[PDB]
Amino acid sequence: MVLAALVLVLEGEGLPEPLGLRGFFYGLLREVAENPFALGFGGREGAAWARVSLLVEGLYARLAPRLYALEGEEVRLGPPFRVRAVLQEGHPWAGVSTYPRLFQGPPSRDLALRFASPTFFRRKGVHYPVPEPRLVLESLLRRLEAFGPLKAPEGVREALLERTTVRSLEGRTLPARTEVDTAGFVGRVVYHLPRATEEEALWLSALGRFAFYSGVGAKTSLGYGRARAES
Amino acid sequence: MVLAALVLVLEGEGLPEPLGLRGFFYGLLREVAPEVHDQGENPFALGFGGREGAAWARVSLLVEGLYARLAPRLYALEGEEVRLGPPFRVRAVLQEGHPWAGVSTYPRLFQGPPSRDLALRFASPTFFRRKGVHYPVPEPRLVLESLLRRLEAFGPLKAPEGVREALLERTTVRSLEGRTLPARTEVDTAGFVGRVVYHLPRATEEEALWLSALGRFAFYSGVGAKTSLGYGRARAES
RNA sequence: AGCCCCGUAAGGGG
Ligand SMILES: [K+]
Repeated sequence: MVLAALVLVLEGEGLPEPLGLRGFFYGLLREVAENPFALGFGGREGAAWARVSLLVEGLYARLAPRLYALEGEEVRLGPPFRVRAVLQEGHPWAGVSTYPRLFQGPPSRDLALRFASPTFFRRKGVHYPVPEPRLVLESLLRRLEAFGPLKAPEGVREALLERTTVRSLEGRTLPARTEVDTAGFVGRVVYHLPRATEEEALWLSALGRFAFYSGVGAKTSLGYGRARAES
Repeated sequence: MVLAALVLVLEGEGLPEPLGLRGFFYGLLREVAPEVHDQGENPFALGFGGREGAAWARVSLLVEGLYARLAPRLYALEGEEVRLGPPFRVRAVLQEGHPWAGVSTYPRLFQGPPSRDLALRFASPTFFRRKGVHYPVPEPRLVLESLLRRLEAFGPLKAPEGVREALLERTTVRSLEGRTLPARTEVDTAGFVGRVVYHLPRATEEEALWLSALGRFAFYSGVGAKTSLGYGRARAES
């Protein structure tokens, strides 16, 4: 029950573009085989990188060999890039784990999340850019239950979606440039579940850990909703 | 009919403290109006601000009776010393000539122009009460409901139920920028300070006028819980 | 994140 976030370190002028990255990824999916992956990209010009998250084993085993085979090779992610390395560790945004390990802990009443790219949500046939507890966490829990081994008990789900508040928020909305008339939140938000039982706190820490892989909200396949947990 | 926001230009050092400022204000009401301390919905809002050495305090009144019964005492404070936490001398009592001073009427809140958009600046920490817990994210419904509720409470008109639905259920966020800051109440919490542009899509012009009115009302009523302490001070921007 | 009270339980008052 492995999960993986593979970082492609890129050599080339310019920066990767979401439509190119997604289309390029879809090519590999056609060749090689709710979304069980997510995409991202980041860094500055000349120090850019792309990332592929894989949320189910079938996909890791299918795609990972195929990302490795591109080391040293030139791909198009908008502009042309030389993939200098495929990283599973040694990059802040690269990692590998298992589902059970998401439940490591320690359990905490608080969950600090950094939103590294514009995050928004589909709601009432509209894109909403505010990182409200219930959105962040329903989104995370929906995917974790979809690809993980556990279904949250109903009381726990209730606690997370109906009870979690915000302790602190810091940030701003930015344009989502692939979209018409859509903004997304960037910055930091610390969520707090009061009266959290140990189990609830555990589930909350797990959702926080899963965010790093699955990301948060809508159009993660375009690199939106890229998030990670912090101390 | 009338809304008024009077600003006390303060002399002395530091800033007013929330609990001291509210203490001071209920001190003044104890003689004219001891009923309001226990009323679940406040016919007023307090505020303070400024750099240190240029501090000011704010008394906002949402019903005429209080203005009548309170304004004279307030004006009488010119020249004299008040305790708003730290002691200050009251230098002036302004209705005009200060950014947070003003007067208007309820009808005049509704004189447009009506906009599908309402940009609010939250100038002091803004937060809300939900399930015995504090929530500092200014969601469309939380803000507009708190404005609308108090408009209906103290004002001459209630919005049609479809306009209410449009405002509450279908208004969204177009832009948000800011951060939470500490907020001392009877219990310590935090609240949002910064700027949010709200947008009601498919708004009828009526709805669009009610939205602009709520925006205008915010200047006197502030937003959310504990405006009695100076929290939720806000105003509409362009 | 916690006390008291209120509350077509949404949110409010101290
Ligand atoms: K009161």
